[PDB]
Amino acid sequence: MSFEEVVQTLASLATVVQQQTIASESLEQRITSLENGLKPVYDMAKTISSLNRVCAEMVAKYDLLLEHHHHHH
Amino acid sequence: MSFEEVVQTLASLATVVQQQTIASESLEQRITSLENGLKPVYDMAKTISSLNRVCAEMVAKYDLLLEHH
Amino acid sequence: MSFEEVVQTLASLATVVQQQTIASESLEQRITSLENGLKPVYDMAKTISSLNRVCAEMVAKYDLLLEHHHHHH
Amino acid sequence: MSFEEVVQTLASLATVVQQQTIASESLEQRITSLENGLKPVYDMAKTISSLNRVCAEMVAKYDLLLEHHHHHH
Amino acid sequence: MSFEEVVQTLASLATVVQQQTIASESLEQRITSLENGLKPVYDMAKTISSLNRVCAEMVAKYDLLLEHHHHHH
Amino acid sequence: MSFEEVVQTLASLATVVQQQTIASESLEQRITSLENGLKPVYDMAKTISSLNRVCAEMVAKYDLLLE
Repeated sequence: MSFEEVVQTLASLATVVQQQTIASESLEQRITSLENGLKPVYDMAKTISSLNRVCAEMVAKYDLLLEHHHHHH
Repeated sequence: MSFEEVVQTLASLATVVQQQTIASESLEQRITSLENGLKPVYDMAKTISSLNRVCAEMVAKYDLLLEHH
Repeated sequence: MSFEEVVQTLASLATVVQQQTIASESLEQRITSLENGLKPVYDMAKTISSLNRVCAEMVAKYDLLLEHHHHHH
Repeated sequence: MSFEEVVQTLASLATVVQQQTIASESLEQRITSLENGLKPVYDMAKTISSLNRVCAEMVAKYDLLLEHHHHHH
Repeated sequence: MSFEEVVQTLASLATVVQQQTIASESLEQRITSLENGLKPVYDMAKTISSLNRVCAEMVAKYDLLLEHHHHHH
Repeated sequence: MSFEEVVQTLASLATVVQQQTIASESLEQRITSLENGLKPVYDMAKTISSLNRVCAEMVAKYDLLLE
């Protein structure tokens, strides 16, 4: 290798390593964003329990008809 | 108040009573069909206890893994 | 078995039969109304069965999220 | 027809008419029960409104993922 | 550039590159974790759409019960 | 560091940099794939507006029929 090629190559490598850094950080931003977007979905449990209680309440309104069904079917 | 009139009234009244039997039987069958339509009510009601169970299990798991850990 | 007896009993029956026509028209109106009214009621019970299935589906899918939190946190 | 056969007839019609009154009262009880069974379902509005709130709460958990979607595609 | 300046730049470039590797391995791990976590999250979004349709169906069926009330009461 | 060691180091780093460009295109595509998965979420969210409205209309109608 000539000293010229060592210099050109080292200069071309630095321009790439520079671009990789900018690309990384940007990627890291999108990753963090997605991670953070996921977090609130862990608290779905409470809303699912509310859905269950709504379901149970809807069913309960049919108690009298269900009793009629038990006697006539 | 003629005997003739009483006989004719009885026969006419008999027809009317038969007409009422027919009409009443149709009303019965209409109510029966309405009662037959309670089936989805029964099928609906049958699903709630299983749902209450899987939800209770979810709540426990959420409690253990997220409320504390 | 007197003629006055036959006539009075026939007049009695006549009015009872007339009464029943009236009672039957009333039940017929009430049945028509129930046919109209119970149609959406029964239809809704079908939608409530769907709601219950969708709720259980939510629960099972959210369970996978819980397994992820257990497995990755 | 004879006077004998009138009492025969008149008596026989009273049994049918009597029987019809019983069948009709039995039917009236079934109608009443179905009418009473329908009533509680009128109150489903409040519960459907609760379901709507649940739906909106569930959607709201995805606000941050949805923000990410907006900025990226 | 002199020879001593080429070695300055090289040892300086190696340190960002060795850092970048460690950073990218960490980013890789975080994306892998997201790939697992977002599976049930996206899946639940589909169930929530179903839920929303079910709610709209409940409202439309119940509307007919409200129409029944309006006409018969 | 001799001239030879500077050359060997350069080629050593050139290889490491090559593998990092490759890995970054990979990590880029995985993220982009996850992001495309946000459509079902966008689709879910666009429906809530209509749903609130028809429910509000139902509630109002119910209240009117009570009054």
